[PDB]
Amino acid sequence: EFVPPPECPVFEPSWEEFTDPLSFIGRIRPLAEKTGICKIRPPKDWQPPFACEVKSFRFTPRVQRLNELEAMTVREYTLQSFGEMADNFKSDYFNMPVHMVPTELVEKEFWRLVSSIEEDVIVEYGADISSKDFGSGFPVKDGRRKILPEEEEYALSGWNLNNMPVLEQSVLAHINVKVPWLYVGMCFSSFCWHIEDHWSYSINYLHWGEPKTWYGVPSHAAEQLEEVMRELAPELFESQPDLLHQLVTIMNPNVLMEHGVPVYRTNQCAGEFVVTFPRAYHSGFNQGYNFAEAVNFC
Ligand SMILES: C=CC(=O)N1CCCN(c2cc(NCCC(=O)O)nc(-c3ccccn3)n2)CC1
Ligand SMILES: [Mn+2]
Repeated sequence: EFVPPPECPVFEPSWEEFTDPLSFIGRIRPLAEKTGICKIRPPKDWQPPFACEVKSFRFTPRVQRLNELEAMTVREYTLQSFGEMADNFKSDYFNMPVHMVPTELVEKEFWRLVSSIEEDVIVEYGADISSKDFGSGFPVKDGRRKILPEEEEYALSGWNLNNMPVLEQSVLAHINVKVPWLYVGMCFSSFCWHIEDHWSYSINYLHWGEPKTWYGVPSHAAEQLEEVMRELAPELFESQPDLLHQLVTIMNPNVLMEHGVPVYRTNQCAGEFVVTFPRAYHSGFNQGYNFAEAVNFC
């Protein structure tokens, strides 16, 4: 009986507030930093077109076994062929059309399978595809793809993830002499509990497809989550550094909540932004075939 965590804040900025992402995130910060994650719905007219080279988009997804940690004790696809596989998997698993499966049912079934010792569900995830390989999901004035006059406002938009500031201030940067990543998801494909490198911000955009479910923990409960992890994670991974342990830190949010860790959830739909604040532990899974883009900013 999985209990859905409370909903994270959702913001619907007007066209005035939507003029600058960094200004908007700083003003919603007093609330969103207390929940770890937040969702931002752009104005209804803001619809960036999909600019990925779909004709050339090929990738080999990684294999995910949902119950790999509880059990302790691949084809190359195009975007079309992966989606046909993703839709056939979900429609066969739930025995109904893909768009008719309630998001609460996929959520309850995902967490049952993760801890299931009898059912071994295996899915695939097109994870960590660089935007340099086939182009960003957003229009970019890089001269390698045709940008129409109606699309130029999106190539120059501050909410275009390619236009987010990524350079961190340091003395090393002045003594010296990032790009968004793409995620093609299917039903039950997931990412486990982790924080971004250098406790960085991260913004995620779902270009199209089925929703992506998120779980977020505010930064003021980061040490409590890490303590709960060490107490409940397998002992063979107890001594591993964070950069490696984060690869195998899948945990039911109700287990964290039972130990007093505040967890917030949300369903990121197509065309919606999710922002993760510094040192906000987050995890989640995809409701079905979708396409997401994410970048770290500061
Ligand atoms: C956390 C490890 C993890 O579960 N995986 C599998 C899932 C895909 N992938 C991801 C995904 C992700 N965010 C989800 C975005 C989305 O899927 O839309 N963040 C990272 C990451 C890794 C190191 C440092 C910072 N971030 N890696 C690779 C490792
Ligand atoms: Mn990440």
